Amino acid sequence: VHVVSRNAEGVIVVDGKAYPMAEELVATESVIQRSIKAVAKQIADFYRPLSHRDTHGGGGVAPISDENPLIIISVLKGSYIFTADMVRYLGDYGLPHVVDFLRVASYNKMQLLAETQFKALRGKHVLILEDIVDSGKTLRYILDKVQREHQPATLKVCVLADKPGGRRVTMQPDFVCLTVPNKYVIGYGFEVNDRFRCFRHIFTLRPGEARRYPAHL
Amino acid sequence: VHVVSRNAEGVIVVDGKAYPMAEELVATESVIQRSIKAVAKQIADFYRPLSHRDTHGGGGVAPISDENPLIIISVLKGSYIFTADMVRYLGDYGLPHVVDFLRVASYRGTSSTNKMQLLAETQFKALRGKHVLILEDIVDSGKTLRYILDKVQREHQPATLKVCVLADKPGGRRVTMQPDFVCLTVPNKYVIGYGFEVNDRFRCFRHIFTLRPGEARRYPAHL
Ligand SMILES: Nc1nc2c([C@@H]3N[C@H](COP(=O)(O)O)[C@@H](O)[C@H]3O)c[nH]c2c(=O)[nH]1
Ligand SMILES: Nc1nc2c([C@@H]3N[C@H](COP(=O)(O)O)[C@@H](O)[C@H]3O)c[nH]c2c(=O)[nH]1
Repeated sequence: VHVVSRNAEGVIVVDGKAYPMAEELVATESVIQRSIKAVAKQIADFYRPLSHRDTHGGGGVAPISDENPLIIISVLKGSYIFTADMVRYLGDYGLPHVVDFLRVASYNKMQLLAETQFKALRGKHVLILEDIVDSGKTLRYILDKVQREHQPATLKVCVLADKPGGRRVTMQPDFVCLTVPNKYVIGYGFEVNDRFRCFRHIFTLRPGEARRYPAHL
Repeated sequence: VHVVSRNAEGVIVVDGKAYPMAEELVATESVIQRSIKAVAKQIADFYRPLSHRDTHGGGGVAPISDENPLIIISVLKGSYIFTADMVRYLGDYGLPHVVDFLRVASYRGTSSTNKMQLLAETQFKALRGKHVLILEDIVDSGKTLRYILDKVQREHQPATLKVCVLADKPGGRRVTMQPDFVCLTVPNKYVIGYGFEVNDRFRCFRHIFTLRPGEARRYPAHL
């Protein structure tokens, strides 16, 4: 169980630990984990009965199985902790799956930083695991690229977080674990220059803290 | 308390779930997590007293801090689950750290041994004079880690370079390689579960098992 309060300095404390960079708590670890496990059950219920291209028996179509698993593409770096937890819940619900990774970045225009290494996704069910949908530009770019380069049977998106008010392009993920306020979030994979990703809870960031670490790593 | 049993087919069952690909149980989730958390305390206790190059203020040397954190390089794809768990324990013990990834792959070839390639480079570019810790899944022959250490040292010139492995298979060594931190020791068998794979299968298991002999060729098709 968690205790969420503010100390005498007005700083958020969760389970005895102070978070002076946080404006508000969004979700505790318990709430996050319950939300991910609930979505894992939805993903397993949706994909378990489906069939797709048989690459194990070089055959036609066959059920999702350890021979022909659901293909999961995890988006680095923000989704790796979420992915590690989600795959264990998907295993709990008995969904056969395998995970590869891609990474994208913006210069705002989008560019691939790291490509997936899976090469046989034609006619396969593919699920993207991503940390958050905000404007929707990052996921529109990933979906268009995976669709044209891999030609999957179906392509869906599961996000840990949906920031509804940030949308600038049409993008509604098929699966959403949590809804967050229209603010910059940190914790549980969410970072400020790679800091704060290890927090077990999600918080909104005090606006003055966003440029605290300007030096490139 | 986990319930470990065998069904009428002789298959290992842990908490009601059957593992027909497994020969024996090595470690339950409870044992694995306790072992990782213990090593996280050792890592935090070792690094929090240290200092390294100040890139935040452009001074000389400064203590490990959120301004100048420990640099962790995680080896993809094998270490991502271990890394996700370890970083949360390191945060519990108050160790300032950041994580970047290197991706290495092994391919079946025409030569005597499977061949290694670097698929993804680190994105971090200011590791000179920094304390760097590598997080890796297992040390068996030691060849993979010797390759990674040499590369990281030559390209980044770190102040110090150490290795933490989830698993040590001591009886598989072919080259000198002793990790600085070891969470658990595994039998001289092919292990699966908790990140350990057969062609990307079995990584999601909460427990570590030994693989039934010959089952490493169960999924021959390239993904
Ligand atoms: N830490 C933190 N990252 C993001 C992002 C990052 N930008 C991308 C998503 O943005 P978008 O949908 O606008 O294209 C992702 O790479 C995500 O990691 C959006 N919003 C936040 C937020 O509130 N907090
Ligand atoms: N699933 C599973 N992988 C490996 C490996 C693989 N080879 C790498 C390390 O090998 P080595 O030390 O022999 O160079 C590991 O990162 C992993 O990919 C060795 N032993 C095992 C094992 O018992 N089980």
